[PDB]
Amino acid sequence: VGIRFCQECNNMLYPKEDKENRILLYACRNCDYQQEADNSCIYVNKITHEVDELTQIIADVSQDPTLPRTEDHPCQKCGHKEAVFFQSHSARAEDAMRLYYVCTAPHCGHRWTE
Amino acid sequence: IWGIGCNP
Amino acid sequence: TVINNWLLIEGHTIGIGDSIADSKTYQDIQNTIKKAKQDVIEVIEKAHNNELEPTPGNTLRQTFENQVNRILNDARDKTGSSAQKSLSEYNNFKSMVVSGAKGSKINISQVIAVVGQQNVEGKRIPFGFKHRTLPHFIKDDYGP
Ligand SMILES: [Zn+2]
Ligand SMILES: [Zn+2]
Repeated sequence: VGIRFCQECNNMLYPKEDKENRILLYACRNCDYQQEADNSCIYVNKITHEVDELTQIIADVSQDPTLPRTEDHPCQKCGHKEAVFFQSHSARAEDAMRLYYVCTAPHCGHRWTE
Repeated sequence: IWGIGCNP
Repeated sequence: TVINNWLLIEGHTIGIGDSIADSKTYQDIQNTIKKAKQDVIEVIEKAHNNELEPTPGNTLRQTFENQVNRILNDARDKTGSSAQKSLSEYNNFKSMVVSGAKGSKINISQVIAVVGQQNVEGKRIPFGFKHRTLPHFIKDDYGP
């Protein structure tokens, strides 16, 4: 799935089929280094590109005065009442008016979507 | 200045 | 000629008293606006809870915008109708609109009841600032 680099020249490896043993390899084109492929998957493309934006949401966002917050939804970890909520804030999000929530109070940063 | 169907 | 001299007799004018409506009319306009704002709040809550479902040929954003615009326009029309009911026979805004000399019922309504939705490029006022319309409003506020 991910990209891995050569251990000699730190260039980009490329996948190559081993014709004898039928084992996927990654070989650097600028040298002779070769490493067997462990993942066995190469090119994955998510056309719907459904990605949880909770990975793209920063905890620091809880410090923004310009965002709205409610005391209705408490946090799961610490049970803090303040929770600052906001929409996708992303282009090409398909159609999503879902509210994402970020916990206020220091260092918790827990994010839930309801 | 009125609405979406009117004028601006 | 003859109608202008009769007008010298009868006379015609426009004043503040034409713009003023009954107290009951103003109360009804306020109640209609309150109900519309509450309905827009309800629609926004439905969208936030993901209850809203896209209208065919429209995205969820587009269908939400259309529903909110419909609610706001219906409230605006109802307030305008209340203002126009308030108008007396002697009212001179109504005189000019009825004669067709100048003005329209839209102008009477805006003068007396509600100016209405301000739309740029066929959409409500855009989020010119970062995810908000003006710095005074909180981010992601789709209310009226
Ligand atoms: Zn190499
Ligand atoms: Zn928390």
